[PDB]
Amino acid sequence: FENRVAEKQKLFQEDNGLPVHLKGGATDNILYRVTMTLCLGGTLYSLYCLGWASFPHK
Amino acid sequence: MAYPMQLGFQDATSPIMEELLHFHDHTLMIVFLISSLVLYIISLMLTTKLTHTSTMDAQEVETIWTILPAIILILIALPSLRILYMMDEINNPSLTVKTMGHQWYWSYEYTDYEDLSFDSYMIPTSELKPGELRLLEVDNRVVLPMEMTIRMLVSSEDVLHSWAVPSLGLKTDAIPGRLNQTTLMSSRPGLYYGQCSEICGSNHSFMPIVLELVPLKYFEKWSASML
Amino acid sequence: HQTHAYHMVNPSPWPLTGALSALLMTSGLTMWFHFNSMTLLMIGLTTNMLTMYQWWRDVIRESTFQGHHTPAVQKGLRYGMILFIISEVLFFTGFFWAFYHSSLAPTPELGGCWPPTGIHPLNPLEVPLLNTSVLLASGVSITWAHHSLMEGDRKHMLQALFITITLGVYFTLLQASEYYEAPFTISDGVYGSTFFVATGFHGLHVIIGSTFLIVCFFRQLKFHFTSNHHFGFEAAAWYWHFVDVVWLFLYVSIYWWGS
Amino acid sequence: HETDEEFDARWVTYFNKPDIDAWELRKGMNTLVGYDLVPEPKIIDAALRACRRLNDFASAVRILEVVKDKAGPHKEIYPYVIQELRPTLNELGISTPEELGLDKV
Amino acid sequence: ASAAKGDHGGTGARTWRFLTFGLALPSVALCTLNSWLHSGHRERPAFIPYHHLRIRTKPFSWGDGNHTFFHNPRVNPLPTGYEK
Amino acid sequence: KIKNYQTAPFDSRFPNQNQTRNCWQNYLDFHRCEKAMTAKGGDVSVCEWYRRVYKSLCPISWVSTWDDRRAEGTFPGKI
Amino acid sequence: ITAKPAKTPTSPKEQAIGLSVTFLSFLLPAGWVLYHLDNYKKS
Amino acid sequence: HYEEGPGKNIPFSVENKWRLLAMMTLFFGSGFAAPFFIVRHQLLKK
Amino acid sequence: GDVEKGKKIFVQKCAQCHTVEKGGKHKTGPNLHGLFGRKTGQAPGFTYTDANKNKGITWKEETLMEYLENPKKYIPGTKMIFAGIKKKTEREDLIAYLKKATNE
Amino acid sequence: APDFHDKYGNAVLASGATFCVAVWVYMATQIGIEWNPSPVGRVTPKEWR
Amino acid sequence: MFINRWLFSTNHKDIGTLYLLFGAWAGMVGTALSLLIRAELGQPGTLLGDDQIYNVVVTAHAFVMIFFMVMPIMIGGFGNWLVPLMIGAPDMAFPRMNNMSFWLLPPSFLLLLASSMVEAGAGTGWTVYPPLAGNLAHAGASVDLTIFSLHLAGVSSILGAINFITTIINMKPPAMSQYQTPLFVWSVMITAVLLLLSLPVLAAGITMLLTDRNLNTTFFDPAGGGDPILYQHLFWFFGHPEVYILILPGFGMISHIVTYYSGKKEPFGYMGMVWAMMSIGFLGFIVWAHHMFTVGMDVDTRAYFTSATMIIAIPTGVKVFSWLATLHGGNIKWSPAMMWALGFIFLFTVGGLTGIVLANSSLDIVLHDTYYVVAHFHYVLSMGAVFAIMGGFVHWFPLFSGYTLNDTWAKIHFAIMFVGVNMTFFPQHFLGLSGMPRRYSDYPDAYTMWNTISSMGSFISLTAVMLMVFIIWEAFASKREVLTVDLTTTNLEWLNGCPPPYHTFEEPTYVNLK
Amino acid sequence: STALAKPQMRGLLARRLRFHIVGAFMVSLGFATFYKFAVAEKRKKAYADFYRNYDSMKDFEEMRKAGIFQSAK
Amino acid sequence: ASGGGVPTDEEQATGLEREVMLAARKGQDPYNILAPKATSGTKEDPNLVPSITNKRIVGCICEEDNSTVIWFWLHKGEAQRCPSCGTHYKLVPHQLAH
Amino acid sequence: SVVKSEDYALPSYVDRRDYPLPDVAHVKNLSASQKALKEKEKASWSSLSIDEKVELYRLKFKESFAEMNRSTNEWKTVVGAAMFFIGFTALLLIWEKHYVYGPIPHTFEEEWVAKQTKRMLDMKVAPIQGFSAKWDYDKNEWKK
Ligand code: HEA
Ligand SMILES: CCCCC/C=C\C/C=C/C/C=C\C/C=C\CCCC(=O)O[C@H](COC(=O)CCCCCCCCCCCCCCCCC)COP(=O)(O)OCCN
Ligand SMILES: CCCCCCCCCCO[C@@H]1O[C@H](CO)[C@@H](O[C@H]2O[C@H](CO)[C@@H](O)[C@H](O)[C@H]2O)[C@H](O)[C@H]1O
Ligand code: CUA
Ligand SMILES: [O-][O-]
Ligand SMILES: [Cu+2]
Ligand SMILES: [Mg+2]
Ligand code: NA
Ligand code: NA
Ligand SMILES: [Zn+2]
Repeated sequence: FENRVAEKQKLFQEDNGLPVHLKGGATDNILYRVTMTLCLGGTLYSLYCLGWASFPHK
Repeated sequence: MAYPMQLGFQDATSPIMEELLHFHDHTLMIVFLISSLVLYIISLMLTTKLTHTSTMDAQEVETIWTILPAIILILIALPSLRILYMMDEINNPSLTVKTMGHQWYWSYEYTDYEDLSFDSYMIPTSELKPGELRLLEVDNRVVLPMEMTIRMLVSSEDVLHSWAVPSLGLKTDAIPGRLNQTTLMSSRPGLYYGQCSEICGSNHSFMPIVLELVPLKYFEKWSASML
Repeated sequence: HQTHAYHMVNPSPWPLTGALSALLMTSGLTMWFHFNSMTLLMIGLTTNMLTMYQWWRDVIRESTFQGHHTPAVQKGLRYGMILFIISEVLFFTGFFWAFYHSSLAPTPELGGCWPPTGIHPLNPLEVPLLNTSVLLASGVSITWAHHSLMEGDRKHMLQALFITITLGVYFTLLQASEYYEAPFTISDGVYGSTFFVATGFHGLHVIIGSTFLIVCFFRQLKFHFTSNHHFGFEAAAWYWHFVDVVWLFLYVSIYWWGS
Repeated sequence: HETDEEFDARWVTYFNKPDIDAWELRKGMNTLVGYDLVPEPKIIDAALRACRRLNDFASAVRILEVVKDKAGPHKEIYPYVIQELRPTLNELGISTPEELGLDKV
Repeated sequence: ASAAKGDHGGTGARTWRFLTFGLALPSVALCTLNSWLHSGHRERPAFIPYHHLRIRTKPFSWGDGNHTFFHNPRVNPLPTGYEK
Repeated sequence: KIKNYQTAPFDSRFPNQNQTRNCWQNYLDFHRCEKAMTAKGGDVSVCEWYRRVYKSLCPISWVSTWDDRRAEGTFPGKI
Repeated sequence: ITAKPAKTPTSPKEQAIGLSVTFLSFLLPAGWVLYHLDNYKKS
Repeated sequence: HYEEGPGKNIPFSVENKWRLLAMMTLFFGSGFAAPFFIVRHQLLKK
Repeated sequence: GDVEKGKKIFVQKCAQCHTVEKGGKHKTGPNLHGLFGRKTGQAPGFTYTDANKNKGITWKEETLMEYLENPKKYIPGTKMIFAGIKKKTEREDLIAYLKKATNE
Repeated sequence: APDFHDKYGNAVLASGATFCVAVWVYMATQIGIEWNPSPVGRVTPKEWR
Repeated sequence: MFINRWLFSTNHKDIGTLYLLFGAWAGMVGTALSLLIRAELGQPGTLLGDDQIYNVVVTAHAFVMIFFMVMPIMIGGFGNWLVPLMIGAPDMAFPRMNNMSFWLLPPSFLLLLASSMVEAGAGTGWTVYPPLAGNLAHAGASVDLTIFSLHLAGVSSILGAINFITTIINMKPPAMSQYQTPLFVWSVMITAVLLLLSLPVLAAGITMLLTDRNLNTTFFDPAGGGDPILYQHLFWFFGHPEVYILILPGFGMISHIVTYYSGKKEPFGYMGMVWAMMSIGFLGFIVWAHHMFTVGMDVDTRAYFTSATMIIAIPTGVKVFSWLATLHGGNIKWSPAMMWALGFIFLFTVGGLTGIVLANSSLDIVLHDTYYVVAHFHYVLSMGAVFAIMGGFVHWFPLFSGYTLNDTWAKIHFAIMFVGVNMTFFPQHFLGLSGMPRRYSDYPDAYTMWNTISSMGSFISLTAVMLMVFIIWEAFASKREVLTVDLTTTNLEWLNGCPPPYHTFEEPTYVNLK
Repeated sequence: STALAKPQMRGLLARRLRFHIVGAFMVSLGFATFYKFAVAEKRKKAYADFYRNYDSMKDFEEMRKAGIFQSAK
Repeated sequence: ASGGGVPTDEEQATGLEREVMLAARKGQDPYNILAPKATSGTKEDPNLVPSITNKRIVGCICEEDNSTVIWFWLHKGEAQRCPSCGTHYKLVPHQLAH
Repeated sequence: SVVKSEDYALPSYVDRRDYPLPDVAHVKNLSASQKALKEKEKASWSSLSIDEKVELYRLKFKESFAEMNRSTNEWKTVVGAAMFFIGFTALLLIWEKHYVYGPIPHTFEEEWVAKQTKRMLDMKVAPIQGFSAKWDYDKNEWKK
């Protein structure tokens, strides 16, 4: 392994206005989008499961 | 039992409940002394145009208002603890009666001599006989001899309940797997009511306790007739 | 431009995703327990991992890559980790309380004795003794890793951290195996309850602590730590020590004294 | 702790400083009215004379108001203070709040 | 105690490494041997349907609802006894 | 022989509100006594006092559960 | 505390509107449910 | 950057007092209503 | 046994989950008109467990004596939640009440 | 200049207290609320057996 | 823009505003639940159904007022808004973790409202005792949803505790010692230490309840050798510190309000106030079993718990007398906030004294599980904690918003609430003395008059709450922007204007060591 | 026309507090006995007079004749 | 028994951490990590209060161990005085942009 | 005055009994005759008229002590408005009695109460102070 921390410091200090969670590049965007879709889809699914469990149908 | 517009405790039916009335009078007098002193002092602080807004020295007046409360607390604790220990002292009962809480009724077992047991259910409102008390009467009362030291043992066969009779100063939780003991001694014959005192589900409000205190000789006949 | 030394964090989505994953895991355990379904639960564990990954990733970017961890910021993190460990100690204290309450006053359903009738405790001198020597040895090897790092020695830091992780893994497989061989189960009354819940939460904390050490090992491979600035490593060592001490209390209380 | 006399003397000295500035005049008065007392005429006399060296007529009238205010419901104190200040009020041409109709609500 | 030890005239990594290889790992090796000796299959207890054990107040949420999570057929009887 | 029995006396081993163990100890004492008497061919009526005390103190459903469990071979206390 | 004059003064009549609307938002929905209690109580 | 100052440091608009009234009404009124509707849900079950 | 004693026991312990009359609707548990001389799990249009459906005993005084003492012992898997009636004499009276009442 | 309190304070006080009293007396006495007061000095006990 | 600001916040002021909005909405939920309780009791008979649906309401009332109303408002709302500003810090220590403490509460509250929607609800009491809360007497998901709701609120507050302690210890100006921080800062720090230590124990206990309900453990089930009373120990070891947690930040606010509206630069006896709060936080850990005096504990244990509980009156009396000594000699301004604080002082005192009556295990036998306990805790919560919150809200609302309230309306609001809460809870002393039990949907006829009066009281407090909404509306509707605030030299939170900019103290304060 | 006398000008708030704090005590202690004599002492005497010649058997015979007991007609 | 490979702060510290580090070596405190020591506080010897802008908030602990701190804005230009004890403060340029 | 937005940081004016000399003068911008009057103020105050003196006082201070201390009629509005709102509450209590509450139980009917009272007296409910103590058993009436 070689010490490549100076390169990363340069990338994360670049003056492009990006918040830290997106500053790594397009991969950050994808991961962010996956996480937020699963959390939001999941929360909607949990609301669905609430409504279902809220009535009896037997 | 309680009666309409009542302010304080139900009349004492046991010497220990009498002790608790006097101790509550002693404590409430103190509560009234402290609460009125605070209200008077607040009024005093708020009714003058004179001011003093510079720094005030806090090490002299602070002693009094630390030490006088401590003394007051001991004046409460001393008679409070006398009574706690009185209630715990050895008594020698002449009878032991068990009660089991259920959802939602009480059973009683008197098993010193015979296998006597029965259930005790609230009288529904629509079945009260004229002059009977809503939510308080039961079909089978807890018949007990008056003027006798009785060991009550309390448990449950399902959830927590709590067996209480305010007149006698009693409240003992009913915990499945556990056998809690309290002592009962009525100075008088009569009918003495109480109500389940631990939330136990749908009909918590609807599983009361009624003691029927009568001379030993009547208690005997009634026991025999209940077998 | 600020003239204090503290870190103004960029607005971040991970708190909201962390919160939502907690909703999904909890409502997911509900569905698994009552509606025979693992779906919500697996979504929530997924989002929970994704959230932890990106959150701590971002803390690494902020500190190693961006230089925000001034001594004042680092001191704050010291406090935060010490307070978090304190709260984990009080969490275990509840399980020890439960253990001692049940074992000091055994009820009649148990036969009025401890261990209960029908319970054959593990021998505290067999695998539990080995687990003990494994966690203790790992306290020694992590302290070697710390000193190597302060003295600037990359290779011995990595060897020592590697040994420490290997012992945590060894403990974890010893424990998994002892769980499989134990002739009592979690449903074997209050003995099985206190035993598996207390040592199970401990097992989980060993897996967490070992994973934190693995993160430190990878950050070290990538040269993140300087010989003077390596708070991720110290937090993981304090947590590792906390994990070792709880085991000592388990081993004395539950394996030795309660056998 | 000091005597009443020594407290009063320190305050008289404070306001008598020839080149007292406006900040010091304000600080002295706002400090002094925080105490549990109505200031002696000799202190108020020195503060009014400071207002004169500072060409500040309005603050002189305000100082007389605050003396009345410090006395709260003890209504005999302010007429006594005014009496004692009369020769200074006349020398400096200071009108009292009453003479200016500033006591009317 | 001290144990039998010695040092504070020098540099820490070297000592902690000495402790790791000279005391800590030898200890783990001895306990490992000690286990890989004083082990071997304890005979299975003998079933008694005790009511404080094999508690079932709700089915578990996996399998057929009646097996514990690390169920071992050799040593963990079900409420009705050992299986298969 | 020492009847007159009104109820179980105060027992200084169990002086507190929780009486669970007083019931249990007397229940065990009765059954241990009676097993030992039959084993050693002896009396059994010497066990009576313990039966009176447990019967006084013990909820009927406890006694009856413990009795079913002894007949089942699942009583957890040593007799 | 002192303040500037109200940028958009709310007159007595507008207060009466705001008060009324606020009270009705609490009272009508609850009032509706409590009025129809016995309908649900039909098991 | 974000707007600053009175009426700008909040997640709801106070530009129009009548829109504001409607929002506050739905906000507080929904929290106040919710337990009556849940009691009703439970009564309608049996 | 004693019918009106058995009436009280039925009101307090069973009426809440059972009705007795010809007609009377299924509540938590099946209606009971015509119980005696007859097989188990046969009340028209009630959903039994398979334990109660497939029990294969005939209700009469004798089989009700055993079952009411301990329902889940007699019918393992039962959905009837009821501990049971310990007293022989109370079981006799409840049965004598049900003998009369479940048949006009 | 008189303020709101100067102009309307007497009227708010008079009308508010009049309204408050009238509506509370009315609610307490005219619509069948069961107060369950004490029977003492008021009820004639009657045979119940 | 909106999403970055309000969902992704790392700013202490906006996160405090979020907590205040959440706590205000939860207070509406709590209030409705309190009216449903008092409607059920407001005449003899059954209004709703039996005790199951009644106690689902009583249990939610309590969880909502405590976990979603009082703690979020006091600690999340006033704590986040005020603590950084009072120590000249640029934000909290962990500004992104602070945002997670907030966002855990909506899902916690959703779980609570799911508990009440499925099955028949968790009609357990807010203490959640087994076996009533176990899987036979409360089969199905409700109580597990309730447990999970408590786990999330617990995590939210533990991480909030870590953030406040680390912020208050580490982020003061370097010359400012702990003995130079305001009493409100102290009060939040001490509350934080109580949260930090008490919530994990609650967490261990409700996890054991979850595993008894779903994994066949038997911590609390006698059949496996467990003990229902072990759950009560664990619960109350959290639950007594929990009541000090609900009041301590209120004590801090009251010291600020009483000082401010007395025209003083500081509270009387500052070091005595710090000592009293530290003494109260410590003693609040060693008294929990006074919630268990009827469970069957030995007499010596009951004697110890009686005595240790009373001792807490001494440091608390020092705070009440020090507030009076603060008023002494003040230039009293009768603002609405001061009126809240004076009502707090007297009414909290009354509630603390009935707590001392309850501390005596001998008398508590007859008062336990009766309305006398309910009277006690509503005097210290529905007057105490709530009055300190309303006093703090009226006092600081122009700082947070930039706009002033109409003071006449706010005084009107105080008067109505004062009458309502006293009419509601005062008669509950008589009901408790005379034997009326807690958690009852109906009562023997003799208890009619006081129940009737108490329910009428609850409607007057409703009218106050409605009026409060209108008053906040009027303020935002009128837009009177703050000009001058007095006493800024001893109230640093005001010195950046109203509202302060999004970033404050970007340049820290200068403080000499001297 | 005759000077006004010099009045007391110092410690006016403190003088006020020292005068009134005595009364605060007396009114609150003051109530003193009131609860004590009007409520407590009356209670002690009520229980002592009730039981001084109480006849528990005559009390029971009265209740029995009134038909109140399940155990005793 | 040893070799190297671990970077130092001097080689690898960056951003504000590095600025604080380099400034500490020169005895400088641009990010306000240390408490300043008071001067005699007279008009002739005022406390010098660095600011990067035209005003800064001062807290004055007027006597040692006061629990009450007196706060006020100090403005660019002529020295101002604590309103409680009168000690003098004067704003001076930051330097601070270093 | 183009002092408005950095203004919170500037010294400001307050009328308060306990801070008689505020940090700034009330009037910020003077007219010509007010400036002439400030210059005249540097000479003997005896040469100033009453009106000039009041003017100098009003340049420096907004309200006199007597103004800032005046009592107001606010309590009338506050007490009367509180009573109005508590009276409105009774309207709600009327509606709830009329439309939420059904039948009170039959045990509150006058005949039930007459018989229940006798039975309470026959069992001597609270015979020491609370209830039956108030019954005269000899004369068979309530005690006077
Ligand atoms: C704000 C919340 C709060 C606070 C601060 C307190 C404070 C105290 N409480 Fe309370 N309490 C609760 C909320 C709180 N309580 C709740 C919610 C419950 C019920 C839980 C449940 O079951 O659901 C409860 C229950 C509870 C019980 C259990 C009763 C029972 O269930 O049977 C007891 C018993 O000791 C108790 C006592 C006390 C005491 C001694 C104090 C002390 O801290 C009070 C100290 C204050 C003073 C004494 C007044 C000021 C002092 C002076 C003016 C000095 C002079 C005074 C004297 C010399 C006496 N409380
Ligand atoms: C190998 C050692 C490492 C341990 C990790 C192992 C895997 C499971 C997950 C661990 C999570 C930790 C503890 C949760 C409690 C129960 C698990 C205890 C440890 C364990 O794994 O116990 C097993 C049973 O597990 C079971 O039920 C398994 C059921 C899993 C259900 C999870 C329940 C989730 C509980 C909620 C946790 C809430 C946390 C609260 C947060 C704090 C808030 C501040 C033992 O197996 P057995 O066959 O019964 O006996 C062995 C006989 N041969
Ligand atoms: C616990 C706190 C809650 C206190 C609430 C008390 C306040 C009451 C407010 C009014 O509520 C309304 O009352 C009407 C009746 O007055 C209802 O109409 C009902 O009655 C009308 C007339 O009888 C019918 O016309 C309607 O169709 C029928 O819904 C209407 O739905 C309901 O919104
Ligand atoms: Cu049984 Cu409550
Ligand atoms: O709780 O007090
Ligand atoms: Cu407590
Ligand atoms: Mg209880
Ligand atoms: Na280090
Ligand atoms: Na009701
Ligand atoms: Zn100073």
